[PDB]
Amino acid sequence: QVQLQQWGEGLVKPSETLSLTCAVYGGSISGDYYWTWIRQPPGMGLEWIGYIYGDTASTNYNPSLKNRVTISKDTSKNQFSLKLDSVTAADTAVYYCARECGGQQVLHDDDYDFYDPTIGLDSWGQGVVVTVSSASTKGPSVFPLAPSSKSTSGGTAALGCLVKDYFPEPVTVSWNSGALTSGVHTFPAVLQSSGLYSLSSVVTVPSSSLGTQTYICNVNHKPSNTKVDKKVEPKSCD
Amino acid sequence: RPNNMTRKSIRIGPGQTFYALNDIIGDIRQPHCNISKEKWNNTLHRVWKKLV
Amino acid sequence: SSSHIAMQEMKNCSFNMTTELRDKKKKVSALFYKLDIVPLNKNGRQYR
Amino acid sequence: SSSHTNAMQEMKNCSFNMTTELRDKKKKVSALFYKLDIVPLNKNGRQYR
Amino acid sequence: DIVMTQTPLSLPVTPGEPASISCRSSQSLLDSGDGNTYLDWYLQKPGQSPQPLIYEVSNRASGVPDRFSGSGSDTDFTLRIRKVEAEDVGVYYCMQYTHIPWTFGQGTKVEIKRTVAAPSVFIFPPSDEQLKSGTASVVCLLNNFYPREAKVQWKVDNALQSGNSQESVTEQDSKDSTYSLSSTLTLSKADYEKHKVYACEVTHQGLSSPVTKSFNRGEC
Ligand SMILES: *[C@@H]1O[C@H](CO)[C@@H](O[C@@H]2O[C@H](CO)[C@@H](O[C@@H]3O[C@H](CO[C@H]4O[C@H](CO)[C@@H](O)[C@H](O)[C@@H]4O)[C@@H](O)[C@H](O[C@H]4O[C@H](CO)[C@@H](O)[C@H](O)[C@@H]4O[C@H]4O[C@H](CO)[C@@H](O)[C@H](O)[C@@H]4O)[C@@H]3O)[C@H](O)[C@H]2NC(C)=O)[C@H](O)[C@H]1NC(C)=O
Ligand SMILES: *[C@@H]1O[C@H](CO)[C@@H](O[C@@H]2O[C@H](CO)[C@@H](O[C@@H]3O[C@H](CO[C@H]4O[C@H](CO)[C@@H](O)[C@H](O)[C@@H]4O)[C@@H](O)[C@H](O[C@H]4O[C@H](CO)[C@@H](O)[C@H](O)[C@@H]4O)[C@@H]3O)[C@H](O)[C@H]2NC(C)=O)[C@H](O)[C@H]1NC(C)=O
Ligand SMILES: *[C@@H]1O[C@H](CO)[C@@H](O[C@@H]2O[C@H](CO)[C@@H](O[C@@H]3O[C@H](CO)[C@@H](O)[C@H](O)[C@@H]3O)[C@H](O)[C@H]2NC(C)=O)[C@H](O)[C@H]1NC(C)=O
Ligand SMILES: *[C@@H]1O[C@H](CO)[C@@H](O[C@@H]2O[C@H](CO)[C@@H](O[C@@H]3O[C@H](CO)[C@@H](O)[C@H](O)[C@@H]3O)[C@H](O)[C@H]2NC(C)=O)[C@H](O)[C@H]1NC(C)=O
Ligand SMILES: *[C@@H]1O[C@H](CO)[C@@H](O[C@@H]2O[C@H](CO)[C@@H](O)[C@H](O)[C@H]2NC(C)=O)[C@H](O)[C@H]1NC(C)=O
Ligand SMILES: *[C@@H]1O[C@H](CO)[C@@H](O)[C@H](O)[C@H]1NC(C)=O
Ligand SMILES: *[C@@H]1O[C@H](CO)[C@@H](O)[C@H](O)[C@H]1NC(C)=O
Repeated sequence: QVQLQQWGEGLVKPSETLSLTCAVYGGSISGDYYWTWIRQPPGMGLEWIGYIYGDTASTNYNPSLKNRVTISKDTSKNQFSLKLDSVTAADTAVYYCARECGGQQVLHDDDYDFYDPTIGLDSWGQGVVVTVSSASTKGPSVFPLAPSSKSTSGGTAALGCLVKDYFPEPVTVSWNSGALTSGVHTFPAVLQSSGLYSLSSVVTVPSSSLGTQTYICNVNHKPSNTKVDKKVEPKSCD
Repeated sequence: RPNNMTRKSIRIGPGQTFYALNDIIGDIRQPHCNISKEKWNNTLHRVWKKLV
Repeated sequence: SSSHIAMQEMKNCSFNMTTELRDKKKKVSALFYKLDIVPLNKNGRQYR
Repeated sequence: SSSHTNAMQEMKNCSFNMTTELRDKKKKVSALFYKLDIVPLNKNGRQYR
Repeated sequence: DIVMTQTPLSLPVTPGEPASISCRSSQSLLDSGDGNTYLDWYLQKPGQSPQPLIYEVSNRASGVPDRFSGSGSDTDFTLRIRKVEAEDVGVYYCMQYTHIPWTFGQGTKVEIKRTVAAPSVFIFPPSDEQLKSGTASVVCLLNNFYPREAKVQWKVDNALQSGNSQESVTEQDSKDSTYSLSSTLTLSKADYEKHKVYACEVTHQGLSSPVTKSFNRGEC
């Protein structure tokens, strides 16, 4: 197989051009291989974008995007790239670069001339997250999901932290600097109509330890370089 | 033969197909034949009497 | 693959064969009973 | 051909390896085939059968 | 474009039992040019790139265990797992590449089947720090429930809400095979202060009757 290491700009403004590159290690980009680009919209199935043949310059594209997609290869650098113009919000997805072994590998000094390995997309890239949004990078807001008598069931109290209005993904949330892991659930983020993200990181602990053990959530947002430590305590009935 | 088998078509050449075996559906159970014990014992006893 | 006679009775096999065009060989595979294949050498990897 | 430069898409010039009288030797021969008698193998439009 | 139908869209299977996934194509996948049936199966494990499982209907990939095995002639294709294991959880896609464009299936989400468990519901009223920000969000949390299906209805003074609650579901837990759901309801300041009682009502198979958890604003 072949290691495919891909990079690119994962954050593009609407109506701009998305440029991704996939590098080939452990193999040659010139051959009977179909270098393919495939994207997965968030929460949907896989979708095929197109490919470029290794030997010739024959390229095929998705008919839905045939008038915007352009796939090129650079045999000197052993890389092939994807360019997608006039991107919209529908072009947010995770983009994988793959390789499909063709069915007419050239055989040298053998009884036959060609060889069909019966292989499909055997090599896949790690994927690149692409978000088509005009919103600028923004710092997260950390709010305390304080435990209460309403959040107790059989001596087990639920608490957490609500992280809202941050962009772009991702945000790493831990508890007690990673000391607390049991019962921790970090729900997947959601996209509101404002183009931001929000998610909830909750944890279930025994009620008797609410007043003895200090609970703090560490929220990190690398794109905006924001670190917030929020302490969660039961609401004060003043 | 208890198990279902799946066929596979391989192109021998022009208009020639070779139907091979793909896999076995479900856990593998050996084929066997059942013969009534009493009836077979009686039949063998009778042929033994004739041979005697 | 058996749960566990009928365990060793069968063998995975991968080989090359001619396609419809007599200049290209395609790597195919099939399941063969061990009664239909005879080992070539003593290493127990190649059969016929 | 010269006239093609001047229904010439009805035929193609196909070159293929043909086994000679010796089974261990091949010769690159050529022929002209009507497009109705050949179909593409791939979608690259270079190799037919 | 060939339309590729995968059934079932969700396949809960307990380890040790066989599983079967079926995939149908609107046209024959037998390529006329070279006679190969171009159908592949791929497994996208949670949070990983898709990986090859089966090449061209039946030819197993490299490193794929013996339990996986595909079949099918030209329009009905089946992927069978002889003995499902806990490491086979993921999404299975059937892809055709006989005709341009290549079309994947909907995707079968194979998960682990366990006993039905009722959710544990908690309510978190918006805090005063969020109160100062001009917006408020109330989350109603369901913990360790199975099946993943669960209906969350927000009632505001016994008035149903619509188009204002967003639901988030975690993936199946690797330890107890239970899901966690959280529905949040976001409202402005006049909208928060205009109403007093707030509740989230949950409907689940493991609950005999809908369970409603409520809080009154200004009270603990
Ligand atoms: C009928 O029978 C004939 C005779 O057998 C047969 O012709 C053969 O065609 C093949 C395919 O073109 C020829 O293979 C060429 O071989 C070399 C490379 O192979 C050398 O090195 C390998 C080890 O790596 C040795 O095993 C081998 O023996 C050779 O020494 C090159 O000339 C060709 O490869 C280049 O071009 C290919 C297509 O562009 C690329 O896939 C490949 O990667 C190479 O790219 C190079 O050139 C590119 C530009 O052209 C450039 O972009 C790249 O960077 C790079 O520089 C090719 O593979 C084989 O030699 C032919 N045999 C003879 C005797 O000439 C027919 O195919 C057969 N069938 C028909 C229908 O006619
Ligand atoms: C069906 O048909 C296909 C196509 O012909 C066959 O696949 C070929 O199988 C052979 C035998 O396994 C492969 O040859 C092996 O390839 C590997 C790479 O070797 C290459 O590179 C080294 C330099 O690094 C060269 O020395 C060598 O000549 C090759 O160019 C290695 O696994 C092997 O080489 C190593 O081992 C041998 C001895 O074991 C030493 O002599 C070598 O020096 C080296 O240490 C070997 O050469 C061949 O590459 C395959 N072809 C293709 C296109 O992949 C299938 O085997 C055949 N049958 C089946 C059942 O599928
Ligand atoms: C030939 O005869 C043998 C018995 O000598 C038959 O095997 C037996 O078949 C019966 C009926 O299916 C099996 O009973 C069932 O087995 C399982 C649990 O083991 C379950 O389905 C049922 O609860 C029931 O008990 C029995 O186990 C099986 N084996 C033995 C040793 O008795 C065989 O089916 C016969 N074959 C034919 C072609 O008639
Ligand atoms: C052997 O290969 C030939 C050549 O590819 C195959 O002939 C092809 O058969 C298909 C059958 O679906 C034809 O498609 C049909 O074409 C027209 C519209 O173009 C229409 O009748 C149908 O809607 C369908 O799409 C295809 O055109 C035809 N190709 C040629 C060049 O004639 C043949 O079927 C193959 N034989 C076997 C046994 O596989
Ligand atoms: C098979 O059937 C024969 C029928 O003759 C049985 O033979 C018996 O043999 C014992 C001594 O070996 C006698 O005492 C019995 O009277 C015989 N039975 C009859 C009905 O004649 C025999 O047992 C049967 N079974 C086997 C396993 O041979
Ligand atoms: C034939 O070749 C000439 C010279 O390259 C070219 O100008 C002409 O268009 C060609 N005619 C065809 C392909 O019919
Ligand atoms: C047959 O299945 C075994 C078990 O998974 C696998 O390791 C082996 O490679 C297969 N045989 C061939 C010839 O591919």
